[PDB]
Amino acid sequence: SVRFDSVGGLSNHIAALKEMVVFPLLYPEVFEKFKIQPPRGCLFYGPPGTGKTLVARALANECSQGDKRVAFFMRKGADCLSKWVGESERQLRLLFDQAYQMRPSIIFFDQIDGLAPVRSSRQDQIHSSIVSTLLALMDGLDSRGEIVVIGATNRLDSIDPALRRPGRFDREFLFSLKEARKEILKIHTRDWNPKPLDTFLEELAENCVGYCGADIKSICAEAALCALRRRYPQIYTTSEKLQLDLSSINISAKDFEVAMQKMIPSPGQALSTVVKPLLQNTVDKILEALQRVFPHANACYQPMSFRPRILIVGEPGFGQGSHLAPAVIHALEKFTVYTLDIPVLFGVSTTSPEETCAQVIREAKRTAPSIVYVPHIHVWWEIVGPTLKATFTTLLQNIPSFAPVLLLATSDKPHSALPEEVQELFIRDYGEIFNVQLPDKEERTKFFEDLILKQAAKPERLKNLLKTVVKKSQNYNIFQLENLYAVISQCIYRHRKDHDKTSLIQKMEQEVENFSCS
Amino acid sequence: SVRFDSVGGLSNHIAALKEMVVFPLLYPEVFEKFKIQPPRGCLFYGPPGTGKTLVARALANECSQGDKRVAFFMRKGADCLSKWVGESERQLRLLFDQAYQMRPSIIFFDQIDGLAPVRSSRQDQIHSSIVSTLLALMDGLDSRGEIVVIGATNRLDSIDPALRRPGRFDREFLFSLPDKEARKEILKIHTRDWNPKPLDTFLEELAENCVGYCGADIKSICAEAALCALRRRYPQIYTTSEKLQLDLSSINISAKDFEVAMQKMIPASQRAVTSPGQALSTVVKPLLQNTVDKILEALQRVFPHAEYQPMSFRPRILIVGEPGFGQGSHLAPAVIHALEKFTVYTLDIPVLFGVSTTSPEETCAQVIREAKRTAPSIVYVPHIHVWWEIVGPTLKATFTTLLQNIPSFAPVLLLATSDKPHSALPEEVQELFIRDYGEIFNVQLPDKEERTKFFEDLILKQAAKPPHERLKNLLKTVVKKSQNYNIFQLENLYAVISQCIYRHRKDHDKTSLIQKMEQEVENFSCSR
Ligand SMILES: Nc1ncnc2c1ncn2[C@@H]1O[C@H](COP(=O)(O)OP(=O)(O)OP(=O)(O)O)[C@@H](O)[C@H]1O
Ligand SMILES: Nc1ncnc2c1ncn2[C@@H]1O[C@H](COP(=O)(O)OP(=O)(O)OP(=O)(O)O)[C@@H](O)[C@H]1O
Repeated sequence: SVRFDSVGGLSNHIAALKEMVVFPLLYPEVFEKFKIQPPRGCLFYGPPGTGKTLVARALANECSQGDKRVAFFMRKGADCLSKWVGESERQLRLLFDQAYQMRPSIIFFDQIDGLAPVRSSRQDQIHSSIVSTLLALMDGLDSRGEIVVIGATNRLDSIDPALRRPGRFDREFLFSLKEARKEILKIHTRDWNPKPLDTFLEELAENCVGYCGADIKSICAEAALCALRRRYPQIYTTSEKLQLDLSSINISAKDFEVAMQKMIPSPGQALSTVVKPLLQNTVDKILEALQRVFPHANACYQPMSFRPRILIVGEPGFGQGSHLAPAVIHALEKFTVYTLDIPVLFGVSTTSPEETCAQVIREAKRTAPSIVYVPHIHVWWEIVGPTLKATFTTLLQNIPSFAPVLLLATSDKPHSALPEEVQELFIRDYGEIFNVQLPDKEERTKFFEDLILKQAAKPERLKNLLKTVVKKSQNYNIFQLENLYAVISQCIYRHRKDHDKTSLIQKMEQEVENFSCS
Repeated sequence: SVRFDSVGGLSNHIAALKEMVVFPLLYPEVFEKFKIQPPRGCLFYGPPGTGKTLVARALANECSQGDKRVAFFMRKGADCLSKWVGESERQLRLLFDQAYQMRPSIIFFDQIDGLAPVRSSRQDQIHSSIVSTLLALMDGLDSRGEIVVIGATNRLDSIDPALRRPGRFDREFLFSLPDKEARKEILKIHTRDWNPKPLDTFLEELAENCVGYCGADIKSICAEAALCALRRRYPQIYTTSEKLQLDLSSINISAKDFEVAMQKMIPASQRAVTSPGQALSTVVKPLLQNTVDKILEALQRVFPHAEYQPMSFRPRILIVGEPGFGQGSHLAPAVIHALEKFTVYTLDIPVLFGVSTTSPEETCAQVIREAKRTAPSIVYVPHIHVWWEIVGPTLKATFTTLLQNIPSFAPVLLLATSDKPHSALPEEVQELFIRDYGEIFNVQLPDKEERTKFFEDLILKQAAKPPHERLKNLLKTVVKKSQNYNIFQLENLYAVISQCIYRHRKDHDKTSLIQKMEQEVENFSCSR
């Protein structure tokens, strides 16, 4: 039922899997020209929840539909278990021949852990002969095509070590657990009478942090199930269905949100729904400046730079590391990010801090371009020992000059107050230091539109009130603004069940005048 | 016998279970359009003695004598094992087929771990064969409709994960320890058929005390008290070989019997651990209940999540009082105990250093991650004036940087107490607590009425029982002369007066010790 249309996000995995597995089986005479000798053993491995067997079934559909030029047999290495001496043994030679009498073919082996476990002194002589003669079945009945052994498992070490030898089972395909999620939401709701809004589904996928595929459909089914709970609360404690129209179970804005809150669900995090219209301008500005310094976000017509470096400096309480920098990291996605802070350096024992400080830089060198994050450099410099500072400096210096790896750091004290070793590390004469500024008047004006007023009247003079709140908030930092918002929004809850107005507005207007934060 | 009546306190897993057993048999239409396909395997788990077998017995009786007809089939741990090589796996299939031929039926398995262990290569192969042949015919349950198999176990871990899969066992029910309202129902249930029915106010007065008990513990004390009353009424029976004569009507159960019965018993869950929470003793309650109330209402004002959705923003608070004001030894345990149902993780010197082989930063890491996992949660840090001047700078930096990562609106409270005032407190800590948040409380000395009530029980009520105005004068002068004392000194004076009262237990006339009482009352001197 799936022909590469119920798969979301896997734009690059498909190209690799088809080119090195199916195409050599789809076009075997081509590789006779150069003698590539493609491997005869392939695997699907990764964390659970990646949907490994469905890909094999899709390959079966692709190969079977047509002229039957390449085939596929579906097999499981966990239901192929026979409690007899050698009866499950014939399954592979017949299968490696049944798929060979009608070759080419791809044979899937789900959970080979049971059919071919680790033969040992505790395992049955049955399974001992099974595994021995079984590896004899595969390494002997291969090496000329056109059978490519594809298997799946949850753990890589759950395989008999004699299987993974030269000239035997070799290849491994990494399946991992957000760009896939838009495609997933598009696909899995292909036939829905209450078709949700595209922004509705995008918010759904945004709020489904940590889910991998199956639970993505599970939440949708659960949302429908609780929709018929909420629209029809009388389903409990009622007689047989007498009059129920099964069309008012339509999913609206609040249905999935009440559905999401009924189960438990990196230094990059976008702003909240309340914070976005306050710092979005500054995030865009810093992104633009970074574009200017860092062009990656002999021969010409190729981007090049000289040691990408940048420092965020702002007065404490300006949210330069509390809200800005993780947001910038989130905005500059599709690049590897690697932090270096105290709980990641001292948070693991059985290792010297020097032992991990080299691994991050080495592996970020491997995957250039990469991002290294060092928050609160003004305090991180005074916690490490004398050797760590020197090791950090030498590791940073050993980078190539034209390597497009960016150093991102944030600070609280002004640049002129830092230790001198930091000072002769940034080039303020260049574009390497960015300043954070207080929000302007429009942002503060638009920060209070929702509560004043789009929900208070939900079942004048307050406008003067409104401007007074702004008339005092010219020079308050982010934390004071947000705490003020929370304290005002509390009173709105305080009189939910008071239809009579002019008494709640009195208490709001007297609390705002009473709010002293000098 | 029992029909869903004696089972009280849950009231929620019964509704979802008749929907499993009865509703599909009566309403085969709601499951038609939506393709509901209700699940067929339930997995009872939880700490022992909280149910999960009483429910099975109630269900068995309900289906035996409810809507005819449903059959009950049950095993005891591991009975499929036989001596021969073929009957070990054949009896299972035989009884399973016998159950299928008797549709409809219900299958009950208890002690799953005794028949379905965790498969591995470090154990015998016969168990591997039996678990495989068990999960074989279980997977083919869709074809053999109207067959439901349920399981009762105690250890979640000791089950092979291969069975805990959609297709075999996709549903689990957790049976945890009961709460106050549920305990009241349990006490009402187990004393139901008592001829002098006790009054309800006594029942929840008692149920306030029971904090760690379960079903079995609650049941047992109702027999312990009866035997204690039996002993109290007729203490001539034990040292006797021959039978005697009893009237059977002089026996009556009083509150003292319950008190002494609870004295010797120990809660089942606390036979290997002591929780970091205590409630005020009876002698102290009329001296700090008001302040516990005021702290509770203030924290409710700042942290309203304990009253569509209340909003909170990094709730914090710090109780500050003089050294002798009992802020770290009485008030904080009271606050932690009055806010039940909240998982609280503590953090003090016997926690960071009280454990070996683990550097303090590691322990802080597990603590903070597990406090974020189950929110709302409480972090306990007592004596912050001392916890801070002993730890290394690295630990301070880790502690400060690891709580800045929290979601702003999460209902996570920081709880701490101090002995020095806020101003003298280290400045680099004072940024965590800001006055406009209302995070600062000052414990004050109790007023005149509180002392008057505190000493009112000793005099003049205890000094009146055989084995008046002068006592009023003595109370007056004592209440006057203790107007500048802290909690420790007050309870010390209480103790010395009580001891002097004890020392004249056998004096048959008063007025011989009133002069004593007054004389050591003057002999008291503390001066802080
Ligand atoms: N990434 C995914 N995309 C789509 N469907 C998925 C995904 N992951 C899981 N599913 C669905 O949930 C089911 C559970 O996956 P599956 O059991 O095959 O994975 P697993 O956790 O490795 O378990 P096991 O190997 O024991 O079967 C799949 O059969 C499929 O229906
Ligand atoms: N909610 C309850 N109401 C009344 N009695 C209860 C309750 N929970 C437990 N009990 C008492 O506990 C007794 C036995 O408990 P039960 O066998 O149900 O526990 P279990 O956790 O399944 O046992 P175990 O783990 O030891 O196998 C019951 O006979 C009953 O007296």
